[PDB]
Amino acid sequence: QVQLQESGGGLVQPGGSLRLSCSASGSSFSINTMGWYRQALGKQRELVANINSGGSTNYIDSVKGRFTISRDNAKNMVYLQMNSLKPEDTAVYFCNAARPLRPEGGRWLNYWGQGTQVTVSSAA
Amino acid sequence: GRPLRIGDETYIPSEQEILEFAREIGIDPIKEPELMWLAREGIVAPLPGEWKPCQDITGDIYYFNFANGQSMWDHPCDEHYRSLVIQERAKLS
Repeated sequence: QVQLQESGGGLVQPGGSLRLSCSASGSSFSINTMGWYRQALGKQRELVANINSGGSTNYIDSVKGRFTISRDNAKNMVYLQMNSLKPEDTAVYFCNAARPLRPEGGRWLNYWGQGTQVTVSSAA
Repeated sequence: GRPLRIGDETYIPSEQEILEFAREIGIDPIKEPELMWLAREGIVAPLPGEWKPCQDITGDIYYFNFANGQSMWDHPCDEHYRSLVIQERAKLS
């Protein structure tokens, strides 16, 4: 059973930096496509960044060049480095694990963490 | 969306993944352990023809047939395994 636990969220000043972490359980970690998604209040969940087993990454255009996704396969960890944070980055951030059952042409299963709040605010 | 690809043994489903797939195809595992082999077989079934696994921008996984543009949430073979579960249940009764 793949299970995800995010941490590192909270209040952050606009223009600041923040690193989110997620611990993943299960044996399939290194083959999974790991990702970060975010849901602004009242809105849909949206890709932030992801990274497949081979290390290919995709970023949503609004965070490209400010954010970086990385994985530590030995520790079963995913990370999101955030820079130049803006008010529109305020959202609940979820870690995602897309798990393949075949290297090609297979079923994939979709797992989610519970999310961590990031609030980009000058009250931080 | 974007096709799901691994890029450049671990693929064996967990007992928990098999339990969940068994429920999805209509098996009550606690009561019907004799049906679970259909879940073990069906969960690793290949996508037919030109079907590929994809993930949309909200993170939801779906299946897309690049040859004809058909799309669906479930694996295209899951309906076949639902039917086999019903037949196997009746056969064993």
